[PDB]
Amino acid sequence: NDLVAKLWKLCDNLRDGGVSYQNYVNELASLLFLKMCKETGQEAEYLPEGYRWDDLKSRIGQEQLQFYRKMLVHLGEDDKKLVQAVFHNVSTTITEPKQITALVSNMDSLDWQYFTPRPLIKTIIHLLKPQPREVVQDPAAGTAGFLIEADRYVKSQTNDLDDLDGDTQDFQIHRAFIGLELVPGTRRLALMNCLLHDIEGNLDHGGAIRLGNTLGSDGENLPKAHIVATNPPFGSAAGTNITRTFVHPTSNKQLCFMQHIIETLHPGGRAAVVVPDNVLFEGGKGTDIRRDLMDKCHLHTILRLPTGIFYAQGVKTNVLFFTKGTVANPNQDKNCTDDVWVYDLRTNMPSFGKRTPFTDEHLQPFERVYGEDPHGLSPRTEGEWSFNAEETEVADSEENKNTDQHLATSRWRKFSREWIRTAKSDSLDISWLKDKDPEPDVLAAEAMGELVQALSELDALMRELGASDEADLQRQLLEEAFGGV
Repeated sequence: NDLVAKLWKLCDNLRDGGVSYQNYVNELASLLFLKMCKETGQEAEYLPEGYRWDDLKSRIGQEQLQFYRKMLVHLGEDDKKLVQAVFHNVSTTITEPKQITALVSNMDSLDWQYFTPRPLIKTIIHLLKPQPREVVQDPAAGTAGFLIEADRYVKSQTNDLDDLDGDTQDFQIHRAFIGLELVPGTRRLALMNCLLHDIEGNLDHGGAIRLGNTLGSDGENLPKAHIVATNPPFGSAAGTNITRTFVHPTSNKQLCFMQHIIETLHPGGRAAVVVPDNVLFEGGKGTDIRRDLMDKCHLHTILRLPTGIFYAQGVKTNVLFFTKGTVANPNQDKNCTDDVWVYDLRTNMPSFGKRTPFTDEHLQPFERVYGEDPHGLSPRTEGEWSFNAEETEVADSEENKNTDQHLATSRWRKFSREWIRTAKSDSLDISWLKDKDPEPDVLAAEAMGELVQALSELDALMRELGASDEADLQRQLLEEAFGGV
């Protein structure tokens, strides 16, 4: 039915990927199984480390097809005969690298928004403190919200540019701010926004916001920047093909933006990037890119945002604050990150909505402890108990290990690089507070039952698709009977 039709659409990738109608189900079953094991929440018990859904899903292109082949072989040969019995003599018939990438991501988002809270924008620009002569970039301009605010901040510190010499004024008007938007419709609105804000940008490109793909040619043709404040798209984003090579090729749109942001920043540059929880915990290439970030950049602060502050809803978001290299050594290539400060402004927070609005008041505590230095070098000391932090349930995890009662309830805590490396296995999904009081492995299990049911039926349509010119004209003979009404 609905599930079978949904599985069918995916076979379109297999069809155009080199796969025959006879192996559709086989191809799908494999991927679905790996995907389900993850959804179960205990893939650690079924699949071997290094060969799980994230390891395949995060990769892209040929690098992905070859990994898939290597993974099919590794699974079909081992003593863990349990899983082995499912991948024994199993091999994919996919040849088109663009097709597998399209398939894995397609079902990854299978089932069983350019809005940013104003107070968040204000806060982000306030902590970045953009100065004149600094080029502020926005890879995902949208309606130019961050740029307009960055410009507003600069004007509020220079009497609307009047404290600066004409030449610097021209810089602020034509070169200080740059954006890039994929959707022409949105870019138009963004263009009108800057224009009425006296932000002319470069006439060669239409103005401050350029039209194009950050993950494409336009992305690398973009000029470097001193500052980057952006809220890239969530999910698998819109029609944005990753036709650009990165230090670590990925199928994760968000992790691609991160790689771009790390690249355009001048040495000593600084950025604030709004990201989803996935970016912090995703494995596979996700771990490589996160290690790359903490190598090439000095990630110093992580703000875990509440829920329901975005027009979306069930999206967990954060804000990473970091510097390209280090203030002392703007060109450092490695070990830039040492101590990472995290501020939990999510767990045990007032359910935000039109009733409970998210205001600047909710961000003042965090901005206080943060410091006045835009590079997060102002003196800091763990200890912040706002929004009833003391009445929040403390979680029992590595984060709170050997931690005293008072600190384990603080919304402001620091973690070392070695700790993140060891305990967290290089994951930035750091949390040490439990929120107040179905089931994954249970939902996944029942779900799998149905997929299996669907998969069988779907196979029949093939197994029983008696190849001949009979079904060709017999099927259209029914169409020869009109349709509808």
